[PDB]
Amino acid sequence: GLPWYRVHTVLINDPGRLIAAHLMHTALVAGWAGSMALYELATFDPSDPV
Amino acid sequence: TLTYDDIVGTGLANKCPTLDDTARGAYPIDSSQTYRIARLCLQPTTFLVKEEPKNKRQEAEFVPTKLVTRETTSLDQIQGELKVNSDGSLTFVEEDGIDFQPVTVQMAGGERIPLLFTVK
Ligand code: CLA
Ligand code: CLA
Ligand code: CLA
Ligand code: CLA
Ligand SMILES: CC1=C(/C=C/C(C)=C/C=C/C(C)=C/C=C/C=C(C)/C=C/C=C(C)/C=C/C2=C(C)CCCC2(C)C)C(C)(C)CCC1
Ligand SMILES: CCCCCCCCCCCCO[C@@H]1O[C@H](CO)[C@@H](O[C@H]2O[C@H](CO)[C@@H](O)[C@H](O)[C@H]2O)[C@H](O)[C@H]1O
Repeated sequence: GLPWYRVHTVLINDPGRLIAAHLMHTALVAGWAGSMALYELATFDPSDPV
Repeated sequence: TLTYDDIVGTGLANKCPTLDDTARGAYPIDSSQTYRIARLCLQPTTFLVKEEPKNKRQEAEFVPTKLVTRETTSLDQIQGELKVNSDGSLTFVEEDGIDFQPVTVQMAGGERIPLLFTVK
């Protein structure tokens, strides 16, 4: 048993599975990035900037 | 010169009659003779839609809009007598013709404004 709060330790020396991990975080933050954008475009009212 | 198989599809059928830069002439109005208008054409080019008041009474302007239909805008074949009543002024009286076209333009924001472009 490895504790749950350590599961991600399996990468401390796997530059491949680390870059793989890091690649997935970036991918998610972009998803969210454009994701958010769309949500806002789908609800932003431009009719009055005053 | 240009015929149907000559205009079909070119969309020239919507644009109407031009006068080569030779104009600036003067069509003598007899007054002792009755005049009529054979063909009066009206070709739309730009449509504007006064931005609904903001509520805040601050002079609303007419903004441009995108034509969501196609080249189905021109009024043509319009005719009627060009009456020459006293004091030299002319008065055209529309009698009949393709004097109306349902146009729909997509506005700046998102809306779609359908109007009945006419001169009935
Ligand atoms: C810069 C980013 C960063 C990175 C890459 C790491 C990386 C690491 N941390 Mg560290 N950590 C960080 C920031 C970071 N930490 C911060 C800011 C704190 C203070 C809160 C800590 C506190 C901390 C502790 C106390 C421990 C680690 C441990 C570890 C190692 C294993 C992690 C694990 O098992 O996760 C697996 C985790 C889970 C199964 C639970 C996740 C639960 C949270 C509450 C859910 C939140 C979810 C949500 C999606 C997150 C959004 C993130 C937000 C910032 C946008 C790993 C090397 C462990 C270690 O050293 O192991 C020997 C360990 O015990 N970290
Ligand atoms: C030639 C020089 C060089 C360059 C330009 C980079 C560039 C980069 N490194 Mg790498 N690195 C290098 C040498 C280099 N490294 C060496 C010698 C090592 C030791 C083995 C490492 C070890 C290393 C680690 C351990 C990590 C990085 C990471 C990263 C990225 C961080 C920023 C990011 O994620 O942007 C976000 C992405 C973009 C918007 C850019 C996408 C476009 C790229 C440039 C093209 C990808 C296609 C190309 C054909 C193949 C990849 C080439 C590779 C050299 C990067 C970035 C792309 C991190 C990572 O994994 O990133 C996710 C990371 O954790 N690097
Ligand atoms: C520069 C800014 C930045 C930084 C430094 C980080 C850093 C981190 N991110 Mg985050 N992320 C960011 C921006 C950033 N992110 C953005 C803009 C998004 C888009 C919304 C995400 C989305 C994201 C996701 C979807 C995931 C991460 C995860 C992670 C952690 C991965 C490593 C790890 O194992 O941690 C170990 C864990 C920790 C120390 C996290 C606790 C720290 C935060 C601050 C607490 C948040 C509190 C939370 C609401 C309380 C829940 C409690 C629970 C009991 C109910 C790391 C702490 C992964 C993760 O946390 O999985 C384990 C993950 O799945 N990030
Ligand atoms: C390919 C390149 C690329 C480009 C051109 C953009 C462009 C944009 N992004 Mg996206 N983004 C990218 C990749 C890219 N992104 C990637 C790979 C991710 C992760 C998946 C994201 C995640 C992301 C998020 C989460 C968000 C954006 C947002 C935005 C918009 C502007 C926001 C802003 O002001 O950021 C400014 C950023 C910074 C302050 C970065 C500089 C960081 C510090 C100051 C420097 C640290 C430097 C370090 C210490 C080195 C030393 C420096 C040395 C010279 C001395 C902009 C359209 C925002 C938006 O509006 O969403 C639509 C937003 O919220 N992006
Ligand atoms: C099968 C196949 C394939 C593949 C696949 C792939 C590659 C996939 C991917 C996938 C993916 C990649 C997926 C993803 C998913 C996602 C999700 C599921 C998300 C979600 C999200 C959310 C839920 C959100 C939210 C929100 C809101 C609500 C608002 C605000 C903002 C936000 C956005 C945050 C190929 C092409 C080869 C071909 C053959 C077939
Ligand atoms: C090929 C790359 C593709 C990239 C992704 C592009 C996606 C573009 C989506 C943008 C977000 C649209 O968000 C959506 O906007 C339209 C207006 O335009 C809104 O439409 C709203 O006003 C129109 C009138 O203008 C009403 O007829 C409609 O019933 C009402 O919901 C939607 O309520 C909103 O949910």
